[PDB]
Amino acid sequence: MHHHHHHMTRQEIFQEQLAAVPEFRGLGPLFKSSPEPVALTESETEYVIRCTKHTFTNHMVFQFDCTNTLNDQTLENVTVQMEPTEAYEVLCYVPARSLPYNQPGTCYTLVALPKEDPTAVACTFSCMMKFTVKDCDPTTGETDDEGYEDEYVLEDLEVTVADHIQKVMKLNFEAAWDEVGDEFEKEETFTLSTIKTLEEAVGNIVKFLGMHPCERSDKVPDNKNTHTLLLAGVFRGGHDILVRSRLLLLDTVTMQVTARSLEELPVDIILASV
Ligand SMILES: [Mg+2]
Repeated sequence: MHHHHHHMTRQEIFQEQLAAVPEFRGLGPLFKSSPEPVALTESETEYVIRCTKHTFTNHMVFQFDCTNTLNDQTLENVTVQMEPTEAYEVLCYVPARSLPYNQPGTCYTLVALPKEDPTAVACTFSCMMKFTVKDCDPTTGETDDEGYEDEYVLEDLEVTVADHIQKVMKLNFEAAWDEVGDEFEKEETFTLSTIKTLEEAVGNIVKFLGMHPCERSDKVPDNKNTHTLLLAGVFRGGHDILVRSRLLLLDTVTMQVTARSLEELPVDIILASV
């Protein structure tokens, strides 16, 4: 046999970084990280704040990679305070100790996932940078050690169902469907009373759920007013979540959505979210 060398993935690298923060020691394995960050300030403003969402089994860590672009200040003890609309609970802030001009640094916010009503995955967080400002001379580097506390309002951060699911390919959706079986199979019919094409309905569902459309089911053929969308993912904690939507277009769209998993909670989440 030929022996390959292991190359670390993006997820393995984040896992290593996060396992090195003492506050995150008991979170269990990293489940997923958002494939691209979100900017929480407008372009060409004082700060660049790039947020990556890291999902664990029962928690989420929000990583903020932060740049102070102003040459007449250094920021210290920087966090991004987060206030949720729903029952996510902030547990810990890990600050960036120092943000000198044009030297990026990372802070984190740790939150628990909703316990009492675990289907409540949608949440909006009001975000505010909190920090100490120390004036410094742009040319001399000289810093005034008498700092003061300040804050800076950021854009809201949205968390959705797509943050709790990792997309996964299934080449044979029906085999996967059968393998999971029907112990927690649930179906709900939804009326999409504003939507007048199958293409819009399918595109919207695929984007919202953040699951993988199997067997080219994200492509609607011409001459058809019926269609079946087949979606696959893995829910946090490692169990597959599979969704079938049977859509019918008559003036507008109606659909029968069925979900299967070995775990009841993701099925409930899909149906509540859609
Ligand atoms: Mg200034």
